[PDB]
Amino acid sequence: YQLQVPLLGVLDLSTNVYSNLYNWSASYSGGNTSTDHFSLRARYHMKA
Amino acid sequence: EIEQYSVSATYELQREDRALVDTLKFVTQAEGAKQTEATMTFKYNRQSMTLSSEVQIPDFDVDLGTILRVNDESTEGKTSYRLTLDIQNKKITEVALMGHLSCDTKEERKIKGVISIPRLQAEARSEILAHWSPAKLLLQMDSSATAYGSTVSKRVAWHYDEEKIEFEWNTGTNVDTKKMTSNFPVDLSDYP
Amino acid sequence: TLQDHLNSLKEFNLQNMGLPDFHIPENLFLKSDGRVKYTLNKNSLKIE
Repeated sequence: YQLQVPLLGVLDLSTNVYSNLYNWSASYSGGNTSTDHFSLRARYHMKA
Repeated sequence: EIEQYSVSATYELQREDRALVDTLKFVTQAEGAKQTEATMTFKYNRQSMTLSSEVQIPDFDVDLGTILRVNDESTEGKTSYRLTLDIQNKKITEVALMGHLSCDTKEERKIKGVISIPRLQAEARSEILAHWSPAKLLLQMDSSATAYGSTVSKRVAWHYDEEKIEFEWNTGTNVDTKKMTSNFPVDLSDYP
Repeated sequence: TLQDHLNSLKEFNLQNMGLPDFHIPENLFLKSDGRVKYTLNKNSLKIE
């Protein structure tokens, strides 16, 4: 049988907080880069 | 100096060019050389669906004037209106309220609310747009206000696309010490 | 600046309510910058 599966897109998220004496940034990306080629690169980075 | 006292509630249908004003006057006064006219008049423009309330008491310096303006811009293809409110002590608008509605039933839907106070540097802005389309609906949020060195801004935008779904939200609330100090008087007339 | 404030206080003759000297930063910023983005492109994976 033939089935069509929608791709698992790439998820992009980042919240960056900026306050006096403390600037904070968050950035993570998820989701398969290529659903039909099986490429995952999900990465995060938390900085204060 | 006075021959009598009369209190009267006289209605009059007044003409304003095109418009007709259902004017009701309430006046309390002395009659004679001495006039004690304390008048509370209220006027409605039934042709411009506008209400106005007026009061005069010079003994206490009362010359208050309040106007509620409703202007009809509504049509079958566009439901639109423009609301104005003038808070006039001594017939000087020290508080004003305005609204602009422009809703195109096809795609565009605009809502805009404004608050302004000249003497107190108090301004609030609430503006909303919703651009409809059968494929997708586009949303925009605008709400901001400024008063006494404080800036408030709220920016949230969402949009759908077949290729991707995008959402953002930026929150802004900043205060400047010197600017707030200048805007808010830290000095009093007779205090020094 | 509090020294000048005290000098004014010597005669008990101030000009303002309180001390307008500001220790805190002249600019006080508090912000949040968050975003969600996802690539649901219509491409799909065909499976047997």
